[PDB]
Amino acid sequence: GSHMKWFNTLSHNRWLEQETDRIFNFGKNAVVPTGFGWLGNKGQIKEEMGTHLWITARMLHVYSVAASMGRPGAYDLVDHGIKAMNGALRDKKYGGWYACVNDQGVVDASKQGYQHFFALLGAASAVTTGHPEARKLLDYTIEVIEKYFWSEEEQMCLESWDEAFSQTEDYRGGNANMHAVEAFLIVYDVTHDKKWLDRALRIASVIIHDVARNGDYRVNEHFDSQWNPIRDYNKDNPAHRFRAYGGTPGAWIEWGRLMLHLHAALEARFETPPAWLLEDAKGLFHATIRDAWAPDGADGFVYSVDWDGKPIVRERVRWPIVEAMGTAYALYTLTDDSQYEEWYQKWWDYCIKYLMDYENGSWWQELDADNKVTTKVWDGKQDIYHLLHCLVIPRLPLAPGLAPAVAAGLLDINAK
Amino acid sequence: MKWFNTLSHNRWLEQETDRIFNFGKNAVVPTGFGWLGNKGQIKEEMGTHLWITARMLHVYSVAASMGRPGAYDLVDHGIKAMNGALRDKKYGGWYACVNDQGVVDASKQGYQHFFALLGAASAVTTGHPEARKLLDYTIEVIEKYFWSEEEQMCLESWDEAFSQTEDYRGGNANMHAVEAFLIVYDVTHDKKWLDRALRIASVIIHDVARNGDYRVNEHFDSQWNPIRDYNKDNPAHRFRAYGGTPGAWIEWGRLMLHLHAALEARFETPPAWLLEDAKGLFHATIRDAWAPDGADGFVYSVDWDGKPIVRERVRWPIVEAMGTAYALYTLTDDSQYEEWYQKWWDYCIKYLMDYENGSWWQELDADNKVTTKVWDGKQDIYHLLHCLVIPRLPLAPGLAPAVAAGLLDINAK
Amino acid sequence: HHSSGLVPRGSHMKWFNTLSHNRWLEQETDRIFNFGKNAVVPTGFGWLGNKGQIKEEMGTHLWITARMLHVYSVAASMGRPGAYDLVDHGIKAMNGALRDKKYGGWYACVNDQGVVDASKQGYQHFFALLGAASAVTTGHPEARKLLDYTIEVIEKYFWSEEEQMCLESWDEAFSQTEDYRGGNANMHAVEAFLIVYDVTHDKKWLDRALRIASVIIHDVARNGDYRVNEHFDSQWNPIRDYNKDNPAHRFRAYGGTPGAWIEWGRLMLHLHAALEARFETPPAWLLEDAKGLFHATIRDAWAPDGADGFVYSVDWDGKPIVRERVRWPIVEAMGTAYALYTLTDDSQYEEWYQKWWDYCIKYLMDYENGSWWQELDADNKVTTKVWDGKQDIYHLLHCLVIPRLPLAPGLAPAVAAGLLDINAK
Amino acid sequence: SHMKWFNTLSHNRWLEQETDRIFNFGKNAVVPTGFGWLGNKGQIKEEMGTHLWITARMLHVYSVAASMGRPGAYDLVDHGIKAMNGALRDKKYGGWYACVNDQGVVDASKQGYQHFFALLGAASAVTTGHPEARKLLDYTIEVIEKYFWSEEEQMCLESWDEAFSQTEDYRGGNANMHAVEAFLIVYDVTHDKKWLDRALRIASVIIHDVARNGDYRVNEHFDSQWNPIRDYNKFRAYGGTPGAWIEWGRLMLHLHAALEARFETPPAWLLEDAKGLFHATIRDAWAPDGADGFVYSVDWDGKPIVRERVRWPIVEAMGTAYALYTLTDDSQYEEWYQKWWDYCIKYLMDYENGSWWQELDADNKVTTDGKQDIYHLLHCLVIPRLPLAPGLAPAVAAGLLDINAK
Ligand SMILES: O=S(=O)(O)C[C@H]1O[C@](O)(CO)[C@@H](O)[C@@H]1O
Ligand SMILES: O=S(=O)(O)C[C@H]1O[C@](O)(CO)[C@@H](O)[C@@H]1O
Ligand SMILES: O=S(=O)(O)C[C@H]1O[C@](O)(CO)[C@@H](O)[C@@H]1O
Ligand SMILES: O=S(=O)(O)C[C@H]1O[C@](O)(CO)[C@@H](O)[C@@H]1O
Repeated sequence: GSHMKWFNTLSHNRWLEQETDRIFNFGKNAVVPTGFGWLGNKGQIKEEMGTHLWITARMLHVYSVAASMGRPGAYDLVDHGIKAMNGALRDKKYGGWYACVNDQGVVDASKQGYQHFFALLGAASAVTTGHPEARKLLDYTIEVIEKYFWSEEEQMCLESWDEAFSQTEDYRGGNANMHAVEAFLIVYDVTHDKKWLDRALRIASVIIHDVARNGDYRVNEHFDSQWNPIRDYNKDNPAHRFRAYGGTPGAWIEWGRLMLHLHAALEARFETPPAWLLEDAKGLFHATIRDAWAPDGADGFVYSVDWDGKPIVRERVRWPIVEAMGTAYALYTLTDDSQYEEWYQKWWDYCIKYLMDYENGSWWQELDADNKVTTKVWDGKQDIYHLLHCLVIPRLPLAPGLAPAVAAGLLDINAK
Repeated sequence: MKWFNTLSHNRWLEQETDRIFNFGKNAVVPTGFGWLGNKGQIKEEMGTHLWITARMLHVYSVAASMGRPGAYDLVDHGIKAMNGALRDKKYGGWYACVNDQGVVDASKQGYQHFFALLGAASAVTTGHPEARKLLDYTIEVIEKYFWSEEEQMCLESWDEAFSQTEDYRGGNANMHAVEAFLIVYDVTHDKKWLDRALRIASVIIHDVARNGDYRVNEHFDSQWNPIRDYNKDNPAHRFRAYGGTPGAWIEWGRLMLHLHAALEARFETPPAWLLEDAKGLFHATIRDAWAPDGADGFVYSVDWDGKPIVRERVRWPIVEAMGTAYALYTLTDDSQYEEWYQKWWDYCIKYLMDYENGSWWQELDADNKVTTKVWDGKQDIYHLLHCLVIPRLPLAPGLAPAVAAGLLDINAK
Repeated sequence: HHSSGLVPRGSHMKWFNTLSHNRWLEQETDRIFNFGKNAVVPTGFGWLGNKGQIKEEMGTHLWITARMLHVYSVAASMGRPGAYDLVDHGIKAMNGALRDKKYGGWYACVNDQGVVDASKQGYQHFFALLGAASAVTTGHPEARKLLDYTIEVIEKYFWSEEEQMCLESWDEAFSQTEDYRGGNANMHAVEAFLIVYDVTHDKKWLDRALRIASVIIHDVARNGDYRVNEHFDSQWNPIRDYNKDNPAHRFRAYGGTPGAWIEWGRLMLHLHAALEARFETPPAWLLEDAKGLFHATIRDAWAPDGADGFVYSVDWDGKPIVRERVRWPIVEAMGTAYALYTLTDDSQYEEWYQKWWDYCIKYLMDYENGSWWQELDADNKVTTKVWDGKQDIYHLLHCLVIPRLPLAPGLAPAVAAGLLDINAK
Repeated sequence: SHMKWFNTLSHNRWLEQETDRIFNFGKNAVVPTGFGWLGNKGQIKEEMGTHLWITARMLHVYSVAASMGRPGAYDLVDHGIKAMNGALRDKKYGGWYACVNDQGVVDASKQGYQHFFALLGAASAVTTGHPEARKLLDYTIEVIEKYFWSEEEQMCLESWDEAFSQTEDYRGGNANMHAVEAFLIVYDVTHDKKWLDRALRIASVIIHDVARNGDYRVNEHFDSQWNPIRDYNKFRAYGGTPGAWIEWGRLMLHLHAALEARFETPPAWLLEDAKGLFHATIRDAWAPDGADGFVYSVDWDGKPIVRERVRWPIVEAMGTAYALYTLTDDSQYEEWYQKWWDYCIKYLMDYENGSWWQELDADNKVTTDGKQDIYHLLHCLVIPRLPLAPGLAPAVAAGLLDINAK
């Protein structure tokens, strides 16, 4: 009919900032002596879940952004995060970080690559605040990543180890490798050591440009030690929180945004990006809508699909649509194609209608196939890190990345 | 009195910038850029110099990003010249000087090769389709012959065939290496270019200059020991003056503040000596070389006691001083730096700016009357961007990248 | 839609919507305004030569007088002292010696002694309409009365309700109309109607503009590979061979005039933008055909003969006939590049704009004698063949002012509404 | 429609570029004793010597140029301050000789109107922060308070002999008007309210009492008891100088704006009388004789006497149009400003020989002593780019150029 304009309007960006403050305030209750706890549906700590590395590292990242946004108390949460990464979570005998601890000791002693890449992101985002211990934490995290999680032999990321780093898992994961790309982008932004961007491009070339593109942009996540897909992985456990059977369309559209951050990093240094970053980001965006948007007679993104693109887990988890909104912004920024803003607007309307929770705080984690609140895949409201991708990313250029851009004063730079 | 970051001052700067861009256009010759005389006509006897051709490529890259019609054509002409008669097809790199008949000076001058690197890196910011290929080639030549991994410093020069390197190491060539490396960093975001820049500055400024009351030693032997008496018999050399060249001291200061700004832009604490030594160089330049002989202006050279030797006021030292005043003001907010900038602007319009014949005079005598002694014509406009465009831009990224990124007047109201 | 003639680029050099480029444009605009001021004569605006002197032998043309009224309306809204006096002079000339007191409308040409050419030229009357509508944006107290009069003349003699198209010309007495229908007159009708719409919001002006474009572009031009047919008989059938014996005509060249093709493109994008400004989805053929015209203009007329520049005319196979580089075609091309960039965000249109700007300063701009050359030979050296002097500055606002403004409302309205550099940083 | 110029960046860019043309013309006036008298080709007329009023005005002009970021301007401020501390300065009796040259004193008289320009020049120079400016202002204030501001009359005196032994048996609107102009800027660089109190008092006597009661025809010539001399001279034209009427209007609006800037309700008569003066100036002096332009003087019936179009009256009219527009938002004031700009480029501006003509005949053709002033031109070139408070030099120094423009 005509173009309703939200992107780069101060009116929309004011609404985003005020929702951002609501989300920052919800996450503050997660402070526990050993790091950040697991928030439930009323913003209370679920003490039985203990202190997870992935949640502690994500909150360190989140409050780095909040601190650069000039929020009192955020810097204290960054300081608390860095103390936790130097304290109870840190394995003093073998190095790196336990997956989960509590006041009594270690709950899960395993060394999870997924969670270590979030440690790297958290440390790199914390660097943007100039916290005096942030750069030392990043340098240590880099040594752990290069010793145990980045393989020079495979030129890809490993998945996990036992406590003692004696045996690595006979498995390679798209999820851990995707969050490696995310962390590497920010490590690049705070080092300009080229190898971080080279590693990110290489990971995307293998998982997206080779495997995903050849399967109609259905991202394969599960691989053996020779980087062959395991198509049947977790067939008996399809609703796994991190390793769902088949395809996780939320992850496809997230890969898209990350490859546009890579594209934008190359353009920021006056370098023509390879054409496949934008072509594949478009392919992933359109595949996500083709297979996973309202495929079953109601609005929303399903959690998982088979290799034919037919839904398996039909629950609407929060993070897939949040990532979709981030990618819509990134594609709009690089194409000026108004279809991407229309999707962003449609998804915002769905989010306030079904996911946003003004009564109990933050957003619901999970809805059923009719978009009614449920508990099946998940349990509580333990994450706010994804929400910055629909609340803060649309206020920033695509280079440098989220925490660096906010710290460089770039919030609303393109808005009038 | 407020000039820095005012649109009124920056409008005056842009209008003078257009006058300078217009003057340089007449330097176009088939083999690159010629040597302009005092009326902006080509001095054909000087032929086509690599340093002038590379500098004009840089200048018209900035002009093109400023939206000036014709500038991009000059960028195109510059890149063709760097792929044409100046390029040594047998041994690689570039001849120092050519003309329409062939090679005039076949030597491989590091000073001039670092300007080739700056020119190629600035040209990349225009997106000219051959710029990146020229930069990649220039990088290979620099890393093969001019950056020494053994010394972690820049060599000076070679014969045509790259068979023997000069038994000499130079502050001047190493300073213009730092200048080029900053822009290579801005168009690669490969930290090794900034690591090299920091290392060069640590040796020439933080070690030697600081220990001599910030009187920069420029002349070294192959083991990086100072030759204090170098060119005693030829004190007014255009590139290697006897003793200290205070214009170079204050220029080193600005370059170290660009390095500082690059490190802060990626959330890295710059070493404290970049700002401390930039201040030391700025104050030493004023102490020894500003009105040291009973009249305003910066002398060309001083002895190791800081007393003038060549008392002629060459154009580029005061232009560089004005750039450094801006950079120090930007990092300190100390209004003494703006006072110096304003005082130097008043001197420049009174004695150096030439509205009748175009551009600025290259050289004045000890009473600030136009002269010919050290120099001959108006062959440079590259230095003028440091007092005309730099004060309109942040210190990171560098000049050509910042203009191309839309940052002109970003801090002004 | 991709044309030959650009080397692909490694990064985006940004000029459009930069205050640095727009400052360069404004300073060139002031140089052009200053050149036109010497054209003031008692009966209107004279014909300026290569040194900015009046060529008195050419007398006072309606088309030049009406164009200068339009130009100084823009200058007046830009806050230039003296411009409003030239608008006042223009309106007095349109109410004085040029005006036919017996039959109405305006003589084509007068001088201090009387009428030189008494004919009633539609081409020139549509410039009278544009001039009056642009003058309205200044609020000159006689402008609205001049527009109302001009509208009456246009609706009586030049817009045909029967054909739903514009007629070409009449004798002095409006007794017989020319056995000819012209793309050129109809194109400048569209241009004028856009501005009449902007100062009336009487829908019929935009309806008439859309209708004219639907016939000359969407029907005839599109079916001939976007080679605009300009010459028609009274039944609107093409006369393909028109002026075969007089191929270098200043207004009615034999075959196709690619400058006019790319100009049609920009006008259709002003029409598109007028519809979007009132929250109405424009028909898709306005943008599709503007792209077709832009790419056809480059295909047939850009550097077809071993040197840069736009040739004046091509035959129906796209073979150049008049190879001289006249000023206005590349100026219009630059305007259309801006309009297409604004609606597509396709950087190929900015690259063409930048390439054409580089050509203009190299070969057309005349800093020594003033303004720009009117005409170059096939090697881009100054010549005299099609034209004679520097009688026009109206086209130059399309590459100097249009790139500083939104596409709606039109040129004079947008400047008067404070929109200069609204999108620039 | 309204054609919009005021507060548009497009118009203000045209104004700044003309301002630079005017700054460049004045630079040739530098002589060792101060600022010389420029002729019609921008050459020094050496026979005219160094006038106090011209030297003080150029000090003011290059203070504005220096705050505008023009290289060379600050050197001219420094030169101006040195001239006010050198040969112009009476070392024996204090204040400044009216005219000197390289050899010595040409006119030793102590002219009030020229001393108030010395005060304006010193106050404008203070806004540059030149280290000798404040000392020059403090000295100038002492001379003004000793000899030119009368605590007894609460008005300004006109002139004295060299030795300050006898004051002239005359009181003038012109000296008192330029006192108001200087006092406004002294207020802006001291925030001592007494300068604004004195300005309001001067205006209350010359405008609110006498001018208002005579249909806003300002009486300029008074005896020592401040009674009008209507017949005087059957700088001191017989009858009314309408240029001065409209100038008084702008100055009272600067006074109004200074009071509003410190949250003080200005008396209603400042705006009412500025409007009265503006409309009286149009009524009697705009195109009163069959051709465009402002005549120089009129009789007490408002009929022209001296029909020459001098440059400064229309320049001041343009300043007042801006000030009235700023306080009323009445577009009639912008229409007058636009009409006067069109007249100025057509008849006064001289692109061939530089600057503007000083004087035209009754048919607006140039007529027959040079182009010795550029100070008035800032009132139509810079004032329309600034708020009405603080005043011209302070506002530019505070970064307020184009603050209201888009
Ligand atoms: O954010 S949570 O929803 O609590 C955890 C999810 O983050 C992802 O890696 C998405 O990229 C999922 O695999 C996790 O379940
Ligand atoms: O620019 S010129 O004056 O032509 C040359 C000077 O540039 C410098 O390297 C300064 O950075 C001098 O040594 C050259 O003479
Ligand atoms: O502007 S001029 O070159 O003098 C006249 C041209 O304008 C056109 O109508 C193009 O739109 C041509 O037909 C005229 O020759
Ligand atoms: O500026 S000049 O025209 O040279 C001098 C005039 O200034 C006034 O004081 C106007 O306010 C007049 O009395 C002078 O003649």
